[PDB]
Amino acid sequence: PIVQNLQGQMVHQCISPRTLNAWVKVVEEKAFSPEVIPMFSALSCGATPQDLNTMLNTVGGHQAAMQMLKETINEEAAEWDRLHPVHAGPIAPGQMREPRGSDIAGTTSTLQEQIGWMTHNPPIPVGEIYKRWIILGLNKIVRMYSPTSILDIRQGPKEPFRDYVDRFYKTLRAEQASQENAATETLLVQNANPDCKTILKALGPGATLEEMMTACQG
Amino acid sequence: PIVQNLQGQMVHQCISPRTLNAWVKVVEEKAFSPEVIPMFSALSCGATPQDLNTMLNTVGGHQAAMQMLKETINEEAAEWDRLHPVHAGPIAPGQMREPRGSDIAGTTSTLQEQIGWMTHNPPIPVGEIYKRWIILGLNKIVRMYSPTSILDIRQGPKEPFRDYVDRFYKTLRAEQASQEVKNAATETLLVQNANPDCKTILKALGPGATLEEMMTACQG
Amino acid sequence: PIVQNLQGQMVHQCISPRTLNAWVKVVEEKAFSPEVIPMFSALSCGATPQDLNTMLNTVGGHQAAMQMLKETINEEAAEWDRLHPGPIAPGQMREPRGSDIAGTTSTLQEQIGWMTHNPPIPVGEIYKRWIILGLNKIVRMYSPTSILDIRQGPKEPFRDYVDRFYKTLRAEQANAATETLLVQNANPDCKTILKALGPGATLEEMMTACQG
Amino acid sequence: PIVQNLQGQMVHQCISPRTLNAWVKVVEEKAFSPEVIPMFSALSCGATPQDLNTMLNTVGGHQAAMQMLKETINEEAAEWDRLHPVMREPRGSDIAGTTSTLQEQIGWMTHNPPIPVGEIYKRWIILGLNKIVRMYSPTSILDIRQGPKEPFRDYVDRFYKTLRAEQASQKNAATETLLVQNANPDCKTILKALGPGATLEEMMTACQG
Amino acid sequence: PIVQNLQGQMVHQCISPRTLNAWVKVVEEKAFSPEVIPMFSALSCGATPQDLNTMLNTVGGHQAAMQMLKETINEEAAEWDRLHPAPGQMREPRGSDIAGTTSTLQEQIGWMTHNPPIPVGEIYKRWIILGLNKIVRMYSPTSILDIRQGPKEPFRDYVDRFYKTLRAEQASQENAATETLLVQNANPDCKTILKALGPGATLEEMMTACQG
Amino acid sequence: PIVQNLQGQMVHQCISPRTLNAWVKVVEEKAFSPEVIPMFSALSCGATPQDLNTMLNTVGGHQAAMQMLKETINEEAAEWDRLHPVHGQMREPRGSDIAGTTSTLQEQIGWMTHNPPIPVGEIYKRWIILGLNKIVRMYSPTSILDIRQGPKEPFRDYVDRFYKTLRAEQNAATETLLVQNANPDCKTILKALGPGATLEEMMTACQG
Ligand SMILES: COc1ccc(N(C)C(=O)[C@H](Cc2cc(F)cc(F)c2)NC(=O)Cc2c[nH]c3ccc(O)cc23)cc1
Ligand SMILES: COc1ccc(N(C)C(=O)[C@H](Cc2cc(F)cc(F)c2)NC(=O)Cc2c[nH]c3ccc(O)cc23)cc1
Ligand SMILES: COc1ccc(N(C)C(=O)[C@H](Cc2cc(F)cc(F)c2)NC(=O)Cc2c[nH]c3ccc(O)cc23)cc1
Ligand SMILES: COc1ccc(N(C)C(=O)[C@H](Cc2cc(F)cc(F)c2)NC(=O)Cc2c[nH]c3ccc(O)cc23)cc1
Ligand SMILES: COc1ccc(N(C)C(=O)[C@H](Cc2cc(F)cc(F)c2)NC(=O)Cc2c[nH]c3ccc(O)cc23)cc1
Ligand SMILES: COc1ccc(N(C)C(=O)[C@H](Cc2cc(F)cc(F)c2)NC(=O)Cc2c[nH]c3ccc(O)cc23)cc1
Repeated sequence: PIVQNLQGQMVHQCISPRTLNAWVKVVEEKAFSPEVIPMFSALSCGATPQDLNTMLNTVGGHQAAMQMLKETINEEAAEWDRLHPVHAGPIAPGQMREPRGSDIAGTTSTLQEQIGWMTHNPPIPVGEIYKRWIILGLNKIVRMYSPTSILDIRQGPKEPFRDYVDRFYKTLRAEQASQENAATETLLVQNANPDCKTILKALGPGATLEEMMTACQG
Repeated sequence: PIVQNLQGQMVHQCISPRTLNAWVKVVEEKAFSPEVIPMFSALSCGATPQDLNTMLNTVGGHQAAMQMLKETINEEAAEWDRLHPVHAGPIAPGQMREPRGSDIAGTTSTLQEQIGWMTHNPPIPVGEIYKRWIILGLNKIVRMYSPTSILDIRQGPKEPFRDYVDRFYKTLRAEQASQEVKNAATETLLVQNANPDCKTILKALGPGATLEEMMTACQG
Repeated sequence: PIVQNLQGQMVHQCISPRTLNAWVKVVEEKAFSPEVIPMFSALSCGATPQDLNTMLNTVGGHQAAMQMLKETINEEAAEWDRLHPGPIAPGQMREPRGSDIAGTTSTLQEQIGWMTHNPPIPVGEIYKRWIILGLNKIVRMYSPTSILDIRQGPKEPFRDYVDRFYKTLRAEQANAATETLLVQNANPDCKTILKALGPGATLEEMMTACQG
Repeated sequence: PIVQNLQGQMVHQCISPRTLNAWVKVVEEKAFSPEVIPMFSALSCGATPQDLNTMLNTVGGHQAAMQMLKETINEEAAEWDRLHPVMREPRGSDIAGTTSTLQEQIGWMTHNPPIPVGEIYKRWIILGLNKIVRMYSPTSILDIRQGPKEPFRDYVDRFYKTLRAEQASQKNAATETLLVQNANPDCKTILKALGPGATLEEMMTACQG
Repeated sequence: PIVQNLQGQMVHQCISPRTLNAWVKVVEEKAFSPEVIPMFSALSCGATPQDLNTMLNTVGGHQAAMQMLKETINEEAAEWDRLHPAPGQMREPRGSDIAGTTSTLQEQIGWMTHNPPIPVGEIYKRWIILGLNKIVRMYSPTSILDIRQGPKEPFRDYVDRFYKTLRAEQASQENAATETLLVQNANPDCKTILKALGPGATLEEMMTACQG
Repeated sequence: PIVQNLQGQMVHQCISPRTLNAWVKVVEEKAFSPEVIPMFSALSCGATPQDLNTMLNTVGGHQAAMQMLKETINEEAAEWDRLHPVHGQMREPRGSDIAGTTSTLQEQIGWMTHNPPIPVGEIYKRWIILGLNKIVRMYSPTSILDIRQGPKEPFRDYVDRFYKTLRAEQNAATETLLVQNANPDCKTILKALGPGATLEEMMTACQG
């Protein structure tokens, strides 16, 4: 990744064994649950395209998901090439060549070119552009991997209300891929059990979740 | 977070993998015991709003508490807008735009903007303001996960007095959001709910006894 | 804590997760054995009062001990307000009251300013003294046995008995009377060998003599 | 490694104990799975030829693979000698670290223009490790066939895991046709019903069952 | 400890939590096996007297050994005093100053970073290691004379127990007098081979001769 | 060890706890498998003689090997004294000075940072590695001549044991012994390949 040194300059630094083992562990233990995505975004803070490909290359299984992520990256690189064409000719002195999509994805660019773009003034943040594409692809994986539907989650008989809300917003997080509403508010009350659903309407309009869960505490 | 450079300048550092894993382990082991909050504040020392959002996003379960946490933050952000409205217009050179509630919460602000606010002269501590709101919502969550009232904490017939006082003040800590409270009534409620053997010894000590004297007396 | 920047400059730093987890693990495993106190002092090296309150606040259990700790802190702060009872000259800082040392009515900026002043006032070191004074009481409380009740078993090795004698003595005292008390409660066999060595014998001589 | 300092200068650091431990534990757990190669490349960031030999020397088992690795390195080194026939430029044995000192390696890596003997040697190592991953792959891609009761996702998992070990981590037309051709007769109908050029997300939403 | 700053000046640093935990673990898993002493010296590299007292204070059990160590420290501080009985003449440390019982950290650093320096931490560590050597010897269970090769014991396992026992009995200080005992206590089959090797054989040759 | 600060100067550093614990755990786990030696050389990067004695002194068991190591060190130090006899000239180290038995830390640093340096730390590490090589060869349970492919053993497993054994003890002679000690089935396939076959070719021809 690109970090700041003691001269106030941005310089390249090798990716650390801890960051690599942390990314491997969250994938082994949590597959593609929605919370994996912010963890990926945090562990790849300051990453170059080479680093992002490194982290993605340490995933041993889930190869169908990885191939989908590649097809998503290829569609974002094609759109980048449409909106930002590369002009022919020699590069102005002290400047970098224009990055095409395959440069941002680290397939046709060198590490030194990635450093050049990311530390230029102004910087062309090819690590952040590529990471947006990867998170777009991973969000589509989180939805495809989600088992139950938000419509399916209905409260049990003797199940406490807080456990039903737990399963509710967890499934909702996988359905929207951690994207954040009276639509989901009315689904919560509708799919409850008859005992609490009666008191929920009696609370009034636009009650807070705190108020709802105090009303169905017992 | 934003840390002191060896030069002495406030500069942005990435959130460390050790910090991320520490917060994940605290939530999975301690759930929402009261001591989780000072651990959250200590692990998020110097955090930007983006870091705070990152720590909350690593929480896998407790999604009910997380939705309730969002609702507390929205109510604090709406209150920040009422007190500090944004003066419309262009921003003077070398200045930052006035932050609104969603900027402090990190939903309509960028990382570069949060860095500018926190390292400005004088600083606008959008990271500290956001953490104050998060702790307010976490206070509610600690009370919700601690259902047992302090009135229902009663020493068992053969329970050691020290274990009874432990359950008493840990229950009192969740109810009172870890706020320091000197109050005679709770100190007499402690003696009121001791078992008959230690209650006899405590009354034979006289009123206004310190906690150390009380625990020494019921050491048997 | 307040640490050493390479420019000889005193800078504030966040408590690391390693220190936080270390102090938590020490209390969970060792409770309040006497060795917890020097571990707290060493883990709080260079601490502002806010840092000390943070370490105390991460303790999950032992809330009876923590309430006792507060009662000692309040009684020590009440004595500081006696011995060191408003305008503030430019460049300088206010004078600290007991609640300022404990970090209840003071900020991190006021604390850092006190501990980096040209005439320094170590509010963290004064606070740490108050905390250790309270941790000592908690260690005496948690010691299950008095030093008088430590007696060598009939078949217990002299080494194992002296281990319990001095571990108890450490918690109680958180000397000739201890030496006479040590030989007086050895089992009868070891006892007369101790009387046979004469007085003024080192512990190394005593333990190698009781080896049989 | 030859890494950036803090005053903007390239200096030589000792290999970190945490790095050596991470490499040893990766080999013990993953053996020679395809993901071992990018892991080796990330942990050898900036390494000199001496550092690379150190990493390979910490491998305890797999001494058959380590000997094939040596034979790949010898082939690359001999080809380097032929392509660079006789500032003294490094020979193949110099790049491999058998005839060069640590000072000569640093002097090559930090010259201007540099001769990156660490990156060259790492290229030969990765080429040798790729032949080992390919050799130790259990199954050919042509024998991956969807089970009658196997969910389509699990079949695509095995297909690309096998293809990664076969092609040694290198959308091809022969693979897109092979994936449809070896699916069970039920999903193979639904796939050809979508038409040509369907995305994998479309093919897995259809045969989601 | 006292460490080097990039400014070239010797600065004081807080003892790290990883160093503290490493020392607590060593004492808990090895007790007073001989190799604990070199691990203690390495973990206390650069230590001040205050740091050395911290490491000793984190030892949980073994309080009989800790009291023995104090008695060794007092004796060395007394001998130091007997061996050490102008405008700007620096006050030199007493035995209690080196041990840290009567000196502040500021005074300790003053001696350690003076020109010329007085390494009170290295002097104190010298006394501690002496007392630790005494504890290692006393804690050694078996005498070197009772180390005998079993009838079906491999020669290498016997030599392992022999030299490990010898290390505790000598506290890791430095002989054909040991080679004689090694040969004499080998079982009859390996002893016949060792005699046939003639005198002056290396250990390497002895273990290769007794492998079958 | 001796590492450089941010002034281009070589400075002394306390050996770290993480390095010490790593070397202790290496000896506990792997004993004296051949890879212990390059692991030692890597963990003692830049070490002084005092730091090398520290690493060896923290080994708990294997005292038979540790005494063998002392006898190897004594032989190398005596040979150094033979090859450097006594005759603003700097005093040069003796064998006991390189081993750290008669030299202080300040003298070891003075040698290692002098211009030009006398690297007593690297010279000592050379002697120690020579001694560890004898130990690894000693601990080697089986001769290379006794590694034979079982009648049901996969050829890859036989080659794994063969080269792991050859590594502990230490080429056309080895390629002969590898083919000679294979079971009669794979030995027929190997001899039918002809000369010049790589190990990759041999393992492919006998993978069945
Ligand atoms: C309302 O104020 C906001 C609103 C958005 C944010 N941002 C920018 C975030 O990234 C927040 C941070 C966050 C996480 C938390 F667990 C609890 C909080 F209080 C805040 N994360 C999510 O939205 C992702 C998420 C978590 N669980 C879900 C359930 C269903 C779903 O569809 C999405 C989610 C901050 C403040
Ligand atoms: C009277 O002296 C004070 C008073 C307040 C403080 N401040 C500023 C704190 O943050 C202290 C730090 C602290 C923690 C500790 F566990 C033991 C100590 F001795 C000090 N935190 C708590 O009090 C929070 C707390 C813990 N358990 C409780 C049970 C019931 C309850 O209602 C609250 C709590 C310092 C000194
Ligand atoms: C005599 O020389 C001295 C005397 C005092 C010190 N100081 C300044 C200390 O802090 C020492 C450091 C220390 C600890 C150790 F376990 C072994 C050592 F050898 C030294 N700690 C204790 O006294 C605390 C202690 C431990 N066990 C006890 C049993 C009974 C008791 O009442 C107290 C204790 C240094 C040198
Ligand atoms: C031919 O190209 C070379 C040749 C030598 C080197 N040097 C300078 C090394 O230090 C190499 C590094 C190495 C290790 C590896 F496991 C695989 C590689 F490909 C390279 N180590 C060994 O030779 C030690 C060794 C490991 N197993 C053995 C089995 C039998 C034996 O007798 C010795 C060994 C580099 C390149
Ligand atoms: C199409 O966009 C690209 C294309 C190539 C890259 N580069 C430069 C890489 O190194 C990528 C990084 C990567 C990994 C990932 F698992 C998922 C992603 F989306 C990206 N690795 C692989 O290609 C190796 C690989 C993994 N599984 C396979 C299955 C079969 C196979 O034959 C090869 C592979 C980046 C972007
Ligand atoms: C002969 O060359 C020397 C001689 C002395 C040294 N010095 C200065 C040491 O500190 C050495 C370092 C050392 C340790 C090692 F395990 C193996 C080595 F080769 C060297 N330590 C010991 O002697 C302590 C020791 C370990 N096991 C023992 C068994 C019986 C016994 O009575 C003592 C010991 C270096 C080189």
